[PDB]
Parts: sequence; C-alpha cells; structure tokens
Amino acid sequence: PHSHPALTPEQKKELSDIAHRIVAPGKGILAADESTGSIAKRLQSIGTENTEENRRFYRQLLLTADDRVNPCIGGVILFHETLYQKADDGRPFPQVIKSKGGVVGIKVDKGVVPLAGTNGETTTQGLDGLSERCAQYKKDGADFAKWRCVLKIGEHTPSALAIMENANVLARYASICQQNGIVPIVEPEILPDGDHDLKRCQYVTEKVLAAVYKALSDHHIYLEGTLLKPNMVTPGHACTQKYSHEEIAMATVTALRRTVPPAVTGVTFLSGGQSEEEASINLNAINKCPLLKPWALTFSYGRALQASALKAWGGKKENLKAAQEEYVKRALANSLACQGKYTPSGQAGAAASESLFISNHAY
Amino acid sequence: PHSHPALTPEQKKELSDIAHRIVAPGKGILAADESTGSIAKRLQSIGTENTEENRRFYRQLLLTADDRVNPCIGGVILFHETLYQKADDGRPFPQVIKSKGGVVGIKVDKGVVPLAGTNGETTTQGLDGLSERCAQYKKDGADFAKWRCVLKIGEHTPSALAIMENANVLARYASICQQNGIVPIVEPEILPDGDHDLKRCQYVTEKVLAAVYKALSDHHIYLEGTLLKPNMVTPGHACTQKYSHEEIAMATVTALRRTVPPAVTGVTFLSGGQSEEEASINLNAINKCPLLKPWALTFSYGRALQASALKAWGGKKENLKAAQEEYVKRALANSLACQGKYTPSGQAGAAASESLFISNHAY
Amino acid sequence: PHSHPALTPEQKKELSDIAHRIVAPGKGILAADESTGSIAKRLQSIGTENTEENRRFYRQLLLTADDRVNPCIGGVILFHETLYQKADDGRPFPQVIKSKGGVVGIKVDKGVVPLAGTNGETTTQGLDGLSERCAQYKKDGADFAKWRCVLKIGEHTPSALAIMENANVLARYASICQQNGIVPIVEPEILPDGDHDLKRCQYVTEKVLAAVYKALSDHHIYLEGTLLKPNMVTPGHACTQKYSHEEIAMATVTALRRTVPPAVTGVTFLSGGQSEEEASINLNAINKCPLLKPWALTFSYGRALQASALKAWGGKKENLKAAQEEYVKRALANSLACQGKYTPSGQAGAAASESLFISNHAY
Amino acid sequence: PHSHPALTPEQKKELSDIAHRIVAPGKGILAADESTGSIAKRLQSIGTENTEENRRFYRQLLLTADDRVNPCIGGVILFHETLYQKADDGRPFPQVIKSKGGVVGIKVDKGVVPLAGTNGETTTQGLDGLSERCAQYKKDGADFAKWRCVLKIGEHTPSALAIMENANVLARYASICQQNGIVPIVEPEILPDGDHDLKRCQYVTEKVLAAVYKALSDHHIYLEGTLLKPNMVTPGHACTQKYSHEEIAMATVTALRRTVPPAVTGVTFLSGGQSEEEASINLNAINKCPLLKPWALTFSYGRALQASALKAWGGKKENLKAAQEEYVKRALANSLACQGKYTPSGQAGAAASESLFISNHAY
Repeated sequence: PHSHPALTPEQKKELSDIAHRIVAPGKGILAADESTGSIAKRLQSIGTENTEENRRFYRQLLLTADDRVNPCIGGVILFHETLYQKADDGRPFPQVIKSKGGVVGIKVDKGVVPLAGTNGETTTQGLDGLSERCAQYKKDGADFAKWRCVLKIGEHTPSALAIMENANVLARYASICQQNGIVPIVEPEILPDGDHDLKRCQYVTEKVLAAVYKALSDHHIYLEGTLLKPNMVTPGHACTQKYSHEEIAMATVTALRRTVPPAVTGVTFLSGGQSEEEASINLNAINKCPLLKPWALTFSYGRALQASALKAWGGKKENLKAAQEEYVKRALANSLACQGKYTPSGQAGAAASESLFISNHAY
Repeated sequence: PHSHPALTPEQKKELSDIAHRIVAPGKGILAADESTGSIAKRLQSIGTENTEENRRFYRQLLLTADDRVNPCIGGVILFHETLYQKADDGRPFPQVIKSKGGVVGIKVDKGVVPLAGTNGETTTQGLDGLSERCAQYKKDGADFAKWRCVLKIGEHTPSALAIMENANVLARYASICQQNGIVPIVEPEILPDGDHDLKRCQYVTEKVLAAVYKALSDHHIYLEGTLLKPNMVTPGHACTQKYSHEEIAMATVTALRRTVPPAVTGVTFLSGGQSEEEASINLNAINKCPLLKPWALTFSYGRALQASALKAWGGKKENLKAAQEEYVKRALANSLACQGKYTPSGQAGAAASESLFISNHAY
Repeated sequence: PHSHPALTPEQKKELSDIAHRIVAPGKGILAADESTGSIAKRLQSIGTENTEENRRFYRQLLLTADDRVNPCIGGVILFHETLYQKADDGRPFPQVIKSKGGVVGIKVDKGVVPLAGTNGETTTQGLDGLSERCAQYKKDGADFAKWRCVLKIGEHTPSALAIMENANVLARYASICQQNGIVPIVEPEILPDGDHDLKRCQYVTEKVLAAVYKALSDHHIYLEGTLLKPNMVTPGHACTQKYSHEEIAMATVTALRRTVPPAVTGVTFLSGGQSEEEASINLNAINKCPLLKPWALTFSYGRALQASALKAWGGKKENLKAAQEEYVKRALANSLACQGKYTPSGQAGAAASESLFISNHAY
Repeated sequence: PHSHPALTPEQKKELSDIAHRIVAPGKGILAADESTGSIAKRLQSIGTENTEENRRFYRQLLLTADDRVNPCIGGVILFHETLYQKADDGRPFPQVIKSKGGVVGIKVDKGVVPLAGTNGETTTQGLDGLSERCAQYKKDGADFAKWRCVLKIGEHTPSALAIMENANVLARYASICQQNGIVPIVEPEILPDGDHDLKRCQYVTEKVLAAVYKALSDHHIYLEGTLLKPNMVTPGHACTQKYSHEEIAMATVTALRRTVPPAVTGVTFLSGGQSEEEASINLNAINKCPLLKPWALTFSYGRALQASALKAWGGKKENLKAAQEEYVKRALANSLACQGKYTPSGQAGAAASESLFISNHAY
C-alpha cells in the first residue's frame, strides 16, 4: 500500500522515449538474435558451415541492406556475439544499426528449462547477473532487450504453474532491465503447435496476457517503458478447421483489447513459423481490424523477415545483393502492414456473401 | 487451459449494447440508489422526515425532470424500493426513466462488513440469492447493476487481503450479473480520507485496479459487457499539498491507462465527496487530458448531481421546480464535462487550448 | 506485515477448547444437518413422507439414542429447523445434545451455486448476514458450524478458479464464525464421482488442501480453533483398479501430512457415499497407518451413521427402538475406528455393506 | 487437475532417506558454507588475511575435528571452493565429512539482489544452470543443497512482492535440486534486525512460511525430501521488551505448527546472530516445548558453531587443537540441545515432566 518509486521521472522518460522510437509509425523490429544453436539450424538449412565468420557475414548482410529499410526498421535485436562483431568497414554492428536510424536491442535470456511435474512445460532462465550484463550492454550501445518464454497449448497445458512462473520471471527480467535504462520487450510466446482451434488460442492468449500484466504490476513495472511481443491469435498449426485473415485479426485484436493496458507503448508480433507473406498479411489485417487499438501494432520478425534472404544467400558471398534484396522486400511489406497499407495480390475483391457479417461478439 | 464459454454470442451482444448505451457520447449516470440508511442522512440534512412517501417524492423529483436531461442521462441507478414505486401519473419509475432515454440500473450489494484481522477494513456482502434477484430485476426493467466495495488509504491499508477479497467478490458479482443479462458496474471505491498526497492515491488506485481486472479475468468476466466506477485519483482530504485539476486529471488518466483494458466499455467516476462544481471541473479536465483514452470517461454521480436539488427542495412540495432546476443544471454541466466541453461560460464546445509544458513522466 | 489481532487470547481459548472437546479421544461427529431438500431424498428412500413432524421424529430418534453413544459423539451438526425443534419431552434438541455430553453444531451454508465459465463446477453461498446468524446460533446453544464446498474430479476439473474461489469462501465463512465464538468446520469435499484412480484423488486432494490452508492463512484464521472435514483419499466410484484399506489409509494420511498444519485440532472425515462398514473400516485403517498423525483423525458421518437407522425405522414409530439400535451400533463402531481398535463384527446387516453412493442434482 | 509425477518412487526414497539421515536424533548441521565475501568478514574479525590457504586451513580445522563430533553432525554445508579442496593428507574434504558419518551439502545460491520498487528488499539469484551444477555436485559427493533468501521486518516490510518472489524462487530452486537427487534445504530467513517484538516476528514468520509452502505445493515439491531452515521466532535485536527462552520456544513452535506440514522431514534452525550459548539454550527450550512437533527440530548453525573456534584459531596454525576443541564443545552442546537435554553448565538430569505456566493461547 506504500510506494517506493522504482524509477525517477528522468528514468521513465528515457525508457518511454526509447520504446516509442522502436515502434514509431511504419516501423518494426528485425529479430536477428538467434542464439548459436538456433542460427546453426538456420545455416544448416542452406548447407552452410556454422562458423563465426559466416554468422558475422550473414548478420552483416541484413544490417547493411540499403537505406530503403531505414524507415521500416525501428529496432534490431542481436545476440551477444553479434553485438560485439564488426562490419567489413570496421564499424561495430551497433554503430551500423544506429547510423541507419535503428535502436539496438540485445537478447538476454539463457534459454528455456523444464518445469518438473509438468507435461513437458518450461520456464526461462537468465536472471543471474542480469543487472551487470544490462549495464554493460547499455554502455555498449543497446537500448532495449528481449526475453523469450514459451508456453504450449495441449491437453493440460499451459498449466497454472507454467503461466504463473513464466509471467513471474518475465516481470523479474523487466524490472532488472528498467533499472539499467533498457526497455524490456516482454515475450510470452504461446506456440502454434497443435490441432486446437482459433477460439482456444484466443482463450489461452487472454489468460496468459492477464497473468503477464498482473505480474508486471506486482513487480512495479513501468509499462510505458516496455513493449509486448506476443503470438498473434491463430488456429493451431495442425487445426482441421480453417480461418480467414480477418478472423485471425479479430481474434488477435480482441484478445489484446481485453488484456493489454493502453499504457503499453507497443505490440511487436512474433511471426512464429508463419511464412513471410502470411505474417505480413495477418499483420495488415490486424491493423485494419475495425476495433479501437490504443497501441502500435507492428512486427518483431525473425523468420518472416529472413526466410527468402537466407535462401537467396545460400552461403555464397556473390549472392549478397540478391539476399539483401529479399530482406528489403519483406521489410517494405511489413512496414506497410503495420500501417494497414499492405496489399499482396488482390484480396477478396468480388464474391460478397449474405450471411457472413462482421460480428466481434462471436469472439 | 480449456474454455467453457460463460456467454453465447447473443448474450455478449446484449450486454455490450446495454453498456454502450449507458455511456454513449455526452451521457452519464444519475446515482440515486442510496439505501434506506444513506437516504436517511440525506433527508436528515434538510430536516425532512424519512418516510417512504418523501423518498418517493424526492426520487420522482429527479426522475421526472424536464427533457433537457434526456441527452445527459444514459442511465439511472435505483435502490430496490424505488424500482417498484410509481410516479404521480401511475407510471412505474423504470418506465419513466426509459421513456426519457435512460437505461434502468439496480444496486444489488447488501453493504460492507468488517474483515477480521485488518485495521478497520471491509469487504462487501450480497451474493446470496443474487442470481434469482438479477433474473427478477431484469424482468422488472433493470438492465445494469451496481455493487460497491470500499477501500481506505492508511498506515497499513489497503492490505493485500482487502484488495484480494474485494476484487474477488466484485468478480463473483459481475459473473452472476452477466449470466442474467445484467451489465455489472464494478465499483472499487478508494476513499479520499486521510492526509496522503496525489502520488499515493495514484499508486493505490493502480494496484487496486490491477487486482480487480486480474480477478475479473480469473472469473471469466466479459469486459465489453461491464463498466468501471472508480474514484478519481486525488490527494487525500487532509493533504496539505495543493494540486490543479490538470494534475488530478493526469494522475487519474495515467492510473486508468496502466490498468483498465481497452475492452472495458466505459469508466463512470464516482464523485466521492467532491462538490458539484469540483466533480464537473475534474471530469472535464479528465476528458481534456492529452493522453489516449480508449474508453468513455463519464460520470456516475450521486451527491454531485443532487446536492443543490436536495437543498432547494428542503422537503417542501412548493420547491419542486426550483429543486429540479438544480439537478438539471448539474446534469447539463456533467454532460458537457464527459465530452471535455464544460466551461463556466454556459455551454461551449472545445475550450481554449493552452500548453504542454509539463510532462506525464512525473506520474 | 503488520498484525491486527483478529482474536484475543480469551477468544482463542474458547475456540480451541470447543474444537478439542468435539474430537476428544474416541469421539466423532454425527452429521444430521441434511437440509430440507437432502433429508427429503432420505425420507423418500424409505417411502416416508417428508413432513416437519417426520423430520422432527427422525432427528429425535438419533439424538435421543441411549447413553452408549455419549462417549462416541463429541458433536452433532444440525440444520436450522432442527436447532429449534423439541423432543417429545419438550426439551429443545440443543439441550438434548448437551445433556448427553455433545457439542451442538449448526450448518450455515446456503447450498452450492454454479460458477459461470466452468464445466459444471460450483462454489457455495451463505455469507450474507452470517455474522448475525452466528451470534444468534451461539446464544441458542451452538458452539461450532459447518459449511460445505463441492469439487469434482474430471478432465478439466477441479479448475484453478473453482479451487481458488471455494478456498476463499471457506476462509470468509471461517473468519466470520470465529468472530462469534463458533468453531468452523471447513468442508472442501472432492466428490468420489468418476473413474479416476487412487493417486489421482490423492493429487487433487493435496492441491485442494494446500489452497484451503493458504486461504485460511491469508484470512487470518486461527487453525487451532478449526476442524477439517475432508474426503478420504479413495479411487473414483467407477474406477476399475481395486485397492486395499491400507492403501486408502496411506494415501489419505500422506495427503493430509503434506498439507494440513499440526495446529489444526482435528480431521473429521465425511463418509461421501461409502457404506457404513466401509467408512468404519477405512477410518480404522487411517488411525492404524504407521505415519505420524499430529491431529485427531475421526468422523463426521451423515449417511455412514444413519443408513441402517433409516431403513429400520421405515417411517414407523413402533420401529423407534430398532432404528436407534442400528445407530448406536455404528456410533460404537466408529468410536473404536477413530481409535484404531475396530474389527468388523459378525453381523452388521446388508444395510451396512450397502453402497450409500448418490450422485448430485445437476449432472 | 492432472498429475505428471515430478519424481519416481525410487527418486523419492533417495531424497527422503537423505533428508532423514541429516536430521537423525541428536544430529544437526554445521553450516560452513560462507561465500568468499562472507568468510572474508570472519577472517578480518580475527585479523587474518583472506587467502584460499587460510580458508582451506580453517575449513580443514572444522571438518577434521575429532570423532566426538561424529554423532552430533548429520550434515555439513560447504561453499563451492571447499567442496573441491583437500585436507593436508590429500583426502578430498567431502571424503573427510563422509568418513565421519556426515552428509555433504553444497550451498548453491548466488547471493541476494535488490527488488526494484521496494524499501530495500531483496530476492536471491542462482537458478541459471543450476540443474547442471546439481548434477555435477551430486556426482562429486553432495547429497543436499542450501539456498538463502533474506526478508526484513520493517515499516512496510516484508512486502507482498518480497514474500511472493522469495517463496517462488525457493520453490524453483527446490524443484531443480530434487530432479538431481539433491535434498534442498529451504532457507527463508527473516532477519532479527529492528525493534519489533516477539509477536510481530511470529506473525511475519507465520505469513512467510505459509507463502513458502503454498509455493512449494504449486511447484510440486516433495516435502519429505526437503528440510526447512528458518529463523527462530524472537524479538528484534533492538526490542526493549525482554522474553524468556520458554517464550521464544513457544512462539517458534507455535509458528511452525501453524504453517509447516508434518511431511517436512526436519527443521534446522539458523542461529542468525545469536551467541553460541543463546542458540543452544533456545534450541533446547524449543525441543522441550510441550506442544506436539511432528518434525525434527535441530540446528543448521554457522556462527553458533564457529564463534569460539574462529577466535581460538586467530589464523595461527599452532592454535589448531585449541580451536577444534571449541567447535567440538558447541557440536556436543547443540546435539544435546536438539534432544532437549542441554544445560549450559553442569548436567543434572534429562528429566522432562511438564512445562512452565505459559498459555499457548497467548500466541
């Protein structure tokens, strides 16, 4: 019942200013923070040896794409290794990102760990010595951080323990970040894995986010100095029932409207396995949803921004331009999408039913 | 992790439509639901005998005010007794209210009770047989309900128990209401008593509302089909430090933006002891606050709409017209205030802009 | 973090003394508090008309059994109606109970109500005006009370909400009782309905009881001034796998040892549908279980003490003696059982080996 | 509502067996796990350079005390460094401990960290990579671990956040340990700092322990395979009101009885600043307390077992024998104390008739 200010007015202004810059209109985040084990899968996917030089080259390829990406990229998330690597011109990657108008971000979690007594559920580690790490990252150019928690929809999951624990560790992580001038991106990802339908994902997402914000409140988190990186509400990857992009958008916006306080500066959606086009089309539908949305609704895409670029590269240095071109194409597409100005081919166009009305009461 | 829909799409639509009608642009709520004990004090204030006829005459006075109040009153909260009384023309009060465009509300709590082991804290009772009562009230013309919980700011209050328990009982009350087609107004009032400052009230209001919405989530409450009746964020009655209406507005809106999901259809402030003019000026400032406000910000005033009316009447039928004129003036003032168009200059629109020197980072 | 004594040392002593008297060595509780609707189903199983006189007569039959039950009965739970009824000699039933060395108890809950958004789950009502009711019951001879919450084991139950809500309302009920010199018997019954096995029931019981005691702690309940009336840990009524009495006893005592603080004065098991003989044999095995049991482990039987009595009576006055004889038999058996000195007798009738399992009204 | 066994019967047996061995009748724990920063303070108090050699020699001094300590020491907690050091004869310290009949324990927390937004409160870190560390420690001789959380009694402390967070991290630590065959000792220490009285400490201890056990339950902790290391219930260091050892014992035992499930294998009190004699006398009074205690009540002393030994050593190898003698005397004293047979000067008789004139209802 008694307040003991976690932050001063000056610290709040710094965090709010950073958070707003990242999600300024038309801007999104390039998530290029794949850890050693994750990026390995990615290079292996294109028959490329996972060496530090190849990881440096690939990251350089994305970070140095032409200026067309500047107004599309408000922030770039990097993995520790990359934060300390340099481009061919000797410039540290953080300097390269900043020179292009982007805020530098650093992934700080240390992966998921199994929760004993659960059906394969996990929590995330990485709090040990996090304050010192954050202070150093800040000095080295990073202004925001990212931490990923993973929840799964199954017969008995997400369980009460998994929801409670993941929400709690996210709050601890957020608290430590803000004490060091770092904007924490809270990522409580609910995997798309499974044959559950849209309504189920919406229900679980609503319960998970309500838990997340109650935890953030209990831990005295300054919401204006944070961003949310949630899963869009979609049917399971193996769901038999099919849905439209408008339905996905309505379910997503409704879930967020019912759980995310207006104070949260922005929502940066993870692509979670969606193809580059799917992720852009859904983000566009989300921004065109006819409901009031008090926060920026943009992207924090990893795969959905790199899929084609990685393939066009194939590990060959001579495919630099071609690979960068593919990344640019997706950055442009999503910049438009986070503004609801994206058009892939032609959409529905004709064929206007009689009984298919737009009723949000069905969600 | 499994959804068992508490409401059908049709039930949701009905609740949402009701909630929106109550807080439609320019409309607020007349809170005339004073229980037998509370109204006694009011009649006591004007040396009027507390008889059922005087209560009926007084309520009639407010309810039958001229058509000028129609676009100002989206809803009227009544006490059980009044819901079943009739105007002089034989028309049931609910019919009178509806004929003037207002939605009929019924207060359903049964008062506060002490929480053992706390420093004078309470919870509220009234859940027993509540579903049957709601079904009956709905049938008899009521479309929304009200339940008041009371919390106090003191040395060790509000305590964790008080916050948890009051939030839980409000959730139960909201759940039962929605099962019967009744829109529940959630009223977690934090009293202004004490010498605490603005920051303290804002802190407590934020913690209380965070608890309220987590509880509503745990009990599967349909937010779109609810309204919130919170205290404005103000310094304590005995606070030595003085504040401007702009600061009170900023503190209030900030607290709400950090805790109230945008899905909540509307916020109807209680006047909590503020004078009629003070309650109107503050409501106006709240609506002029530059921050983004995703819900209607209006009124649910009792004292702030009746103060002068009650005095002008003094229990004399001869002063009926003068008494109604006082009520109408306040209804008109608050109608403008909930639109940010209140000026003492009669009834204007969009007051004179000034500056943006101060910042909200100090909140 | 600050204490505000809910009770004085004097109040604690009174409650503690009462709780200990009820479960004194060799003593148990006769649960004859069946409400109007439940007792009606009992009189129907014997073709007897459900009238006030028949209920009075049946209750008199049990309460006026010979002195052999005196050492067996530490307390008797009554329903409101019975608390104010008199024996043929004009003595109020409370006086009858006291004269035989028994403590008088009163059921105060008002039945279960559905929890919206759950799969047929419930919570219990009855807190409204409970303080005044307790004050009056105390003056009229009652020293303890009982309140029943009902949980069910299923694919999605008991849900987090059901556990949390039922635990909270039990805590509220317990708090009010202790403020009025009444020892509250907390009854969080987990139904035996279903085909789940022993370990499933043990798991659920452990989770429920942990929730119950955390809530009692949050509400500042004086445990020494309380009693627990839980279900024994048994497999579902439709479970295929069979277990011995020793296994049931082990699962029951282990669950209790892992959740019930030593301060709790006693555990009075509900029979929950078990036959009179089964309930006695299991209680005996429980008391013979090797593990350390820091609390009295006795009975609070309804059906398991009345099965044979109701049948013998058959609604005929001339069968008074015969019916009372059957009750005395079960009281003696269970008195020995709660001491671990019971060894089923030669004849006990097929009525004592008959399953007293009955489903609920809803499902 | 569904169980996914965190442990197999074999795993449970191992943990339970280890826990029971550590607190076997007459046995306690030598806490010699002071981290580098803490042991530094100890050595400087006797003007000794904080070098690894001096630390190794000091720990050797304690671990190689004569066989008289064997029946007194059920377990020895070590700091990482010491677990891998060897005695002068080449034997690894863990081997030294085991040869004397003691179980080897390893402290695994990584110190306290500040909780932002609180009045100087902390949580504890150390979960990162804890599973791998436990697996390594197990392989290297350790069978139990220790983790210290610190709470403080003050104006607004311990806060709801501090209690909840520390309880949760303790549960995570406990879960990880049990997955690796390591018995976790849960240490939620409430500092004695302040002028609060005995009842205040008892209240806070009761609330903290209730929180700890609810968390252990939520995290599926096997209580039989754990030990509790709590502060005894005493007045603050600066409290002007004086209490007898019997009062301290009554408050301590009452607090534990109201919160610690019988399943918990043992309670090993920290000495927390008490002098060697005070700690022994209090532990003795605790074991003589007339109330029923379903768990072993012994010691896990650091300072209370080393004070005189550290001083007698003074960093001089020539004082080896003199120093060891002081430690041996305290080991013998506390072994008698945990049996309730300790009398500071000359023994007389272990006669235990009844207790003094102290009504437990006053607690």
